[PDB]
Amino acid sequence: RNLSALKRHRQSLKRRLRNKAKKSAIKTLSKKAIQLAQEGKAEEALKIMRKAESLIDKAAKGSTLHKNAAARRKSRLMRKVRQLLEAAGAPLIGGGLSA
Amino acid sequence: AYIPGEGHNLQEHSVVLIRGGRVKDLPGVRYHIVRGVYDAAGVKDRKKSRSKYGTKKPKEAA
Amino acid sequence: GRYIGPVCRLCRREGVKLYLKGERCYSPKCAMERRPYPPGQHGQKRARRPSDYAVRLREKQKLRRIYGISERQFRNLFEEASKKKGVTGSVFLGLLESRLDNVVYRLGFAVSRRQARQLVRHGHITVNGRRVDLPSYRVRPGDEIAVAEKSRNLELIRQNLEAMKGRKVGPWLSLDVEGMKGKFLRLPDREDLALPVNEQLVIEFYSR
Amino acid sequence: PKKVLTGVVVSDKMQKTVTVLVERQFPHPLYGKVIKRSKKYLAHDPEEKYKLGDVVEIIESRPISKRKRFRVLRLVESGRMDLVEKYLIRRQNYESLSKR
Amino acid sequence: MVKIRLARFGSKHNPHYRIVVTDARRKRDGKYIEKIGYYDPRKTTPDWLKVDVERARYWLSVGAQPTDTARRLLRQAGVFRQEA
RNA sequence: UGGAGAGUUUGAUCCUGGCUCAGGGUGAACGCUGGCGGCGUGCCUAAGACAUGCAAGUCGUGCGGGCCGCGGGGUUUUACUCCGUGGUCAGCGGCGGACGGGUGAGUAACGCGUGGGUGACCUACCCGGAAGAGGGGGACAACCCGGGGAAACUCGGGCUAAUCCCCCAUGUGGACCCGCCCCUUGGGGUGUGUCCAAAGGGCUUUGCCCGCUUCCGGAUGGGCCCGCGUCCCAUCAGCUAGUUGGUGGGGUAAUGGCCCACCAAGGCGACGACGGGUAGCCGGUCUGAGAGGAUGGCCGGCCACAGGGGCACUGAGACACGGGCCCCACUCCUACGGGAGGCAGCAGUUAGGAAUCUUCCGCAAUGGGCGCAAGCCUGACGGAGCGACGCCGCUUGGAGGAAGAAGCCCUUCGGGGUGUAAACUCCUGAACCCGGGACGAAACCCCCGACGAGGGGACUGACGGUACCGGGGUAAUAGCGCCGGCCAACUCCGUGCCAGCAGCCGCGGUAAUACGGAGGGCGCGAGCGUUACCCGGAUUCACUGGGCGUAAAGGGCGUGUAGGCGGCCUGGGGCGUCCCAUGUGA
Ligand SMILES: [Mg+2]
Ligand SMILES: [Mg+2]
Ligand SMILES: [Mg+2]
Ligand SMILES: [Mg+2]
Ligand SMILES: [Mg+2]
Ligand SMILES: [Mg+2]
Ligand SMILES: [Mg+2]
Ligand SMILES: [Mg+2]
Ligand SMILES: [Mg+2]
Ligand SMILES: [Mg+2]
Ligand SMILES: [Mg+2]
Ligand SMILES: [Mg+2]
Ligand SMILES: [Mg+2]
Ligand SMILES: [Mg+2]
Ligand SMILES: [Mg+2]
Ligand SMILES: [Mg+2]
Ligand SMILES: [Mg+2]
Ligand SMILES: [Mg+2]
Ligand SMILES: [Mg+2]
Ligand SMILES: [Mg+2]
Ligand SMILES: [Mg+2]
Ligand SMILES: [Mg+2]
Ligand SMILES: [Mg+2]
Ligand SMILES: [Mg+2]
Ligand SMILES: [Mg+2]
Ligand SMILES: [Mg+2]
Ligand SMILES: [Mg+2]
Ligand SMILES: [Mg+2]
Ligand SMILES: [Mg+2]
Ligand SMILES: [Mg+2]
Ligand SMILES: [Mg+2]
Ligand SMILES: [Mg+2]
Ligand SMILES: [Mg+2]
Ligand SMILES: [Mg+2]
Ligand SMILES: [Mg+2]
Ligand SMILES: [Mg+2]
Ligand SMILES: [Mg+2]
Ligand SMILES: [Mg+2]
Ligand SMILES: [Mg+2]
Ligand SMILES: [Mg+2]
Ligand SMILES: [Mg+2]
Ligand SMILES: [Mg+2]
Ligand SMILES: [Mg+2]
Ligand SMILES: [Mg+2]
Ligand SMILES: [Mg+2]
Ligand SMILES: [Mg+2]
Ligand SMILES: [Mg+2]
Ligand SMILES: [Mg+2]
Ligand SMILES: [Mg+2]
Ligand SMILES: [Mg+2]
Ligand SMILES: [Mg+2]
Ligand SMILES: [Mg+2]
Ligand SMILES: [Mg+2]
Ligand SMILES: [Mg+2]
Ligand SMILES: [Mg+2]
Ligand SMILES: [Mg+2]
Ligand SMILES: [Mg+2]
Ligand SMILES: [Mg+2]
Ligand SMILES: [Mg+2]
Ligand SMILES: [Mg+2]
Ligand SMILES: [Mg+2]
Ligand SMILES: [Mg+2]
Ligand SMILES: [Mg+2]
Ligand SMILES: [Mg+2]
Ligand SMILES: [Mg+2]
Ligand SMILES: [Mg+2]
Ligand SMILES: [Mg+2]
Ligand SMILES: [Mg+2]
Ligand SMILES: [Mg+2]
Ligand SMILES: [Mg+2]
Ligand SMILES: [Mg+2]
Ligand SMILES: [Mg+2]
Ligand SMILES: [Mg+2]
Ligand SMILES: [Mg+2]
Ligand SMILES: [Mg+2]
Ligand SMILES: [Mg+2]
Ligand SMILES: [Mg+2]
Ligand SMILES: [Mg+2]
Ligand SMILES: [Mg+2]
Ligand SMILES: [Mg+2]
Ligand SMILES: [Mg+2]
Ligand SMILES: [Mg+2]
Ligand SMILES: [Mg+2]
Ligand SMILES: [Mg+2]
Ligand SMILES: [Mg+2]
Ligand SMILES: [Mg+2]
Ligand SMILES: [Mg+2]
Ligand SMILES: [Mg+2]
Ligand SMILES: [Mg+2]
Ligand SMILES: [Mg+2]
Ligand SMILES: [Mg+2]
Ligand SMILES: [Mg+2]
Ligand SMILES: [Mg+2]
Ligand SMILES: [Mg+2]
Ligand SMILES: [Mg+2]
Ligand SMILES: [Mg+2]
Ligand SMILES: [Mg+2]
Ligand SMILES: [Mg+2]
Ligand SMILES: [Mg+2]
Ligand SMILES: [Zn+2]
Repeated sequence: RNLSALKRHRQSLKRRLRNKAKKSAIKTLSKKAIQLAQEGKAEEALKIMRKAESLIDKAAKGSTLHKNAAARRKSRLMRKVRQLLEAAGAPLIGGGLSA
Repeated sequence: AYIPGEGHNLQEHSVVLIRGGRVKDLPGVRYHIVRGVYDAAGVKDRKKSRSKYGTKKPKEAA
Repeated sequence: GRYIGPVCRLCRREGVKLYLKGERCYSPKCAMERRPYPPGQHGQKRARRPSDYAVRLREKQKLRRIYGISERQFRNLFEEASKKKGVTGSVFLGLLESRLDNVVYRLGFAVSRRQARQLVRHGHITVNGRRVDLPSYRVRPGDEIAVAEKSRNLELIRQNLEAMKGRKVGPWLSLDVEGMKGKFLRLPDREDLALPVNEQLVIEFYSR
Repeated sequence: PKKVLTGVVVSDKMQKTVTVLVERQFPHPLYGKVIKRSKKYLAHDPEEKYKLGDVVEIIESRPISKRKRFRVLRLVESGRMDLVEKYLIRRQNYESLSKR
Repeated sequence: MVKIRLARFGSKHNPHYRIVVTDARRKRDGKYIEKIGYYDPRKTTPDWLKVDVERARYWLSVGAQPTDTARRLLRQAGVFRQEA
């Protein structure tokens, strides 16, 4: 009785979860780095931000996040984590930052 | 509404069609009735201005 | 369609012969000769002074009744004229005269424009080699109107074509009587025919 | 080109923001008489320098805020509380139009 | 992609296209960016085809894409005949 | 190159002033009448409710399977695979489904129109430019499996390929933080650190082609912002809590009070806020001498909506008419065991209405989607159909034909009229019959050349045997309005303030050019009238272009706020104003 390209929606369902799943990981990881960069642990912090950075762009290639959004994320991120580690912290690694 | 011409066929419950155009003589009336439409019929044995008066053309020969 | 029926009532009414029949409207008795008074029961009665409107009216009809066309086709030409250049009025006659069926009357292929029309309509007439059956054709300079082949003969043409030997056809006209063909040469200036009409009034009329 | 306008300040009462009053002269579409008009603008002063009277210029800019799309250009003629008063009495007189 | 194609004009049974540039998702009589000549597919006139052949290649340069029945009327205008 | 007026207040005059007609226009409708063709045009009302068909699909040159085939791999007893081969049904993946099509409800607003902005931004497919495709793992359908369901089917159980998914790697190149560099509102350059790429399928195979991934351009399409313009009621005069600004955040392709905190107390309005009423805006369109006034229907541009609402997903792109979830209203199916639908798409039905059509043909052409391409889909479109709804073109004949029959009208009974009208005589000949017969179609493809440039060669016409061409060939529908003045066209009879007419002034009271019929006449003609509405006339909202002593109109008189207006001279500025050039004005 109808168009069988309703798949186009059923297709969306996968693309929905798939790109949704990655997207939760992005933030829950992004979570970590922030808390850590606030408690001096600039070591384990920039291990995550380095992981954060990769998590984003890796989805950016695909159809999830795109454009200046990764940039907008990553910016305000290392625009912040570093601006936390100013609380002594000591740049345990430039392993994220062109310090 | 005004009923024009000579005689008609309108009792009470008779469907009609309203035209537009007062009478001037009769105050309050502002509308005419078109003839030969719905339950109001044309003027019988009228030969001249049959465009009004909803009167169809009569046969002249035989 | 066109006017059909009582014509000679119109050489009169307008009160001036307008040569609308064949030879009759040219023979001693053109609906006016015998009775040069308006038609109907009220014919031999003294006219009352016309209105200015009435005066303008009669003048227009006259002209139209001469060329014998619908009021439809007629006024388009007036506005067309009215829109054009300079005199944007008197030019009118030029547009009236460019009518195929009109020309054919002047070219003496026929005698009544009514007779002319039935030819064009029956397509006994050709233009530049083209079977042209449309009495409204605005012909122009150098266009050529000739009898078609299936009709070069025909009793009705010959005598109608023949009797033309006598008069100087219009300045804007030309005719190979033997060759059965004519040429629209030019646009007939107002000069080129003093019609019994005062076209000034037709203008005045149509600007109601 | 970005629009360029010239007007008087009537409000400094916003933080780092001001209100510029712009006039314009032109003839009336039908009656041709040459007439004036006014529009207020909320101008950006990210260093609240400009103040009451500062006859200044402003320039169309990216949306700083709602209602607020003009940055100040430059002072032209500071101290003009005389023009300001016109705006003030006019708004004052409004009270005596209170439909009572 | 943007395109070059046949935009119908004239009348019923009296075709009279207008050769033109627009978006492939515009209407076939919709708004265009630039007209480049006409085409009566009924050869009712000498001037029954015309191109501004410079512009034609210009849009073709930047990335226009004519139709399987628009190139034919541009191939027939030496747009492709590319010298030696 | 463009401008006219008339009727009606009086016994009469001049003036004011209103009512009224003559003009043009319409998506029309209604009455009488109705021949043809063409090109247009057709739910203006219920954005009310819809039966049925159709309107969006495509590729086996992504992948794996079903069956049919396909010949024949080949056989310890009806096949067997083996691809390929087709084609096949779907599933997997890929692109389009966001265009096209409809509608005008909502919307007084940056929606539109026009001119600009973005150092504040995205743009798939197309084009150009720079470099790469190094390798490693896996899931779900399909098939199978049982369960459940009436179906809609549905859950669960089990394998598997790719251009599906993941990872390692590579890095031209890109992104992010800090630096300086230039430039300047987050533009460009670079330094270091850290993150990012992938894909294969087909062969005239050993070479090419269709694709893959990063970057910069181009072009196209946009998002956001700004200035100016955009209806009626002040008998709506005051409005405002995200209200206004700030700071910092959240969010987006990106600005912003867009959202959220916190801080400040601002923001708006007689230049008309706020509220109410109506409306989609424009190019245009109608009228007008113009200035204006009126209008937004078909066509084109943009906005908005897809039963009423809300929401997000996928995606380059939507918050999506023919995609998804939810609520409501409504209608339908059902073994009732429960489920289903969204015409403002094309036709069509109903209801409402004064009123608006075929449930037609074809992708032949144009355009659009997919594909290398054949080819496929296309109610876009190209045609046909219905309606005098409009414009245009054409016919119902032409020449002759009487001092001018008959009949019918008047009549001062002498006559006059209809009237060359008919008859009648010649001529042509709409229709109809026969034959022929299109244009609209040249490319995609094919040959050679490199499938490029090139010549060249080939298929296809729904409309349709249609128009048009030839021959033959028949005198072949006319109606409607008006005839007191304005306003063109007059006489008998009937009627007797009755029956009736009327746009205004007014006609009818036993002699009516005003009623009704008749004869005759005027006016248009497959049309003629009417009604409704817009503009004109109306210089009667008067800017062009008017008035206020007695015709309607000076505030009862002051003082004065805003506002409007401003004397004589010389400078600077050049806002208005004026000129030129240029872009824009589709
Ligand atoms: Mg997305
Ligand atoms: Mg009457
Ligand atoms: Mg002139
Ligand atoms: Mg578009
Ligand atoms: Mg070709
Ligand atoms: Mg004029
Ligand atoms: Mg009086
Ligand atoms: Mg009197
Ligand atoms: Mg008056
Ligand atoms: Mg008057
Ligand atoms: Mg006029
Ligand atoms: Mg009228
Ligand atoms: Mg038609
Ligand atoms: Mg309806
Ligand atoms: Mg209802
Ligand atoms: Mg159904
Ligand atoms: Mg759409
Ligand atoms: Mg659309
Ligand atoms: Mg429709
Ligand atoms: Mg409002
Ligand atoms: Mg308002
Ligand atoms: Mg790899
Ligand atoms: Mg089961
Ligand atoms: Mg399983
Ligand atoms: Mg594998
Ligand atoms: Mg990697
Ligand atoms: Mg930079
Ligand atoms: Mg990839
Ligand atoms: Mg293969
Ligand atoms: Mg777009
Ligand atoms: Mg708050
Ligand atoms: Mg903030
Ligand atoms: Mg911010
Ligand atoms: Mg988005
Ligand atoms: Mg204002
Ligand atoms: Mg007001
Ligand atoms: Mg409202
Ligand atoms: Mg509305
Ligand atoms: Mg307009
Ligand atoms: Mg005009
Ligand atoms: Mg005009
Ligand atoms: Mg105007
Ligand atoms: Mg308007
Ligand atoms: Mg309308
Ligand atoms: Mg419409
Ligand atoms: Mg439109
Ligand atoms: Mg509905
Ligand atoms: Mg959709
Ligand atoms: Mg939706
Ligand atoms: Mg929408
Ligand atoms: Mg639908
Ligand atoms: Mg429909
Ligand atoms: Mg009904
Ligand atoms: Mg219908
Ligand atoms: Mg139609
Ligand atoms: Mg097609
Ligand atoms: Mg095509
Ligand atoms: Mg293709
Ligand atoms: Mg194929
Ligand atoms: Mg189909
Ligand atoms: Mg079809
Ligand atoms: Mg169509
Ligand atoms: Mg017709
Ligand atoms: Mg009718
Ligand atoms: Mg007689
Ligand atoms: Mg007689
Ligand atoms: Mg005769
Ligand atoms: Mg004969
Ligand atoms: Mg044939
Ligand atoms: Mg083809
Ligand atoms: Mg070729
Ligand atoms: Mg060839
Ligand atoms: Mg035939
Ligand atoms: Mg014949
Ligand atoms: Mg006959
Ligand atoms: Mg005869
Ligand atoms: Mg009349
Ligand atoms: Mg008249
Ligand atoms: Mg008269
Ligand atoms: Mg008598
Ligand atoms: Mg009597
Ligand atoms: Mg009498
Ligand atoms: Mg009397
Ligand atoms: Mg009368
Ligand atoms: Mg009478
Ligand atoms: Mg009569
Ligand atoms: Mg008569
Ligand atoms: Mg004035
Ligand atoms: Mg006056
Ligand atoms: Mg005065
Ligand atoms: Mg008085
Ligand atoms: Mg007075
Ligand atoms: Mg006084
Ligand atoms: Mg006073
Ligand atoms: Mg008082
Ligand atoms: Mg003052
Ligand atoms: Mg002054
Ligand atoms: Mg002065
Ligand atoms: Mg200009
Ligand atoms: Zn005569």
